[PDB]
Amino acid sequence: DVSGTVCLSALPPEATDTLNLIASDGPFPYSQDGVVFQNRESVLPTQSYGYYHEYTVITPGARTRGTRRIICGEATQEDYYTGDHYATFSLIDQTC
Ligand SMILES: Nc1nc2c(ncn2[C@@H]2O[C@H](CO)[C@@H](OP(=O)(O)O)[C@H]2O)c(=O)[nH]1
Repeated sequence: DVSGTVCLSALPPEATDTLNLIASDGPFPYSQDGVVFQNRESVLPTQSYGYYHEYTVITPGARTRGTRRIICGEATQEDYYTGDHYATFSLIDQTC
């Protein structure tokens, strides 16, 4: 299940960067950006395979891709943020 809606302005600024890359269709800093997210644990709504895709949210100072990600769904404005490597998700509201 989804934890709630969070305004874009309330998330780290790198979340804004990723959504900009997603709109311009990259390019992305990681070759893994844009792969399918399987939703294997059923935290998000059930959808066909390939409905969700994962993009990194850069963690300042990390050597690794860290724990932040943006999950997009195929619907208009459906984008979820996770800060704990897919444990919890919040829907992103780009209007605030
Ligand atoms: N927990 C979890 N990870 C998933 C699922 N689908 C893809 N992934 C993860 O998404 C990433 C891209 O496939 C990988 O982790 P990563 O973000 O640590 O590399 C892989 O583990 C899923 O349904 N659940």
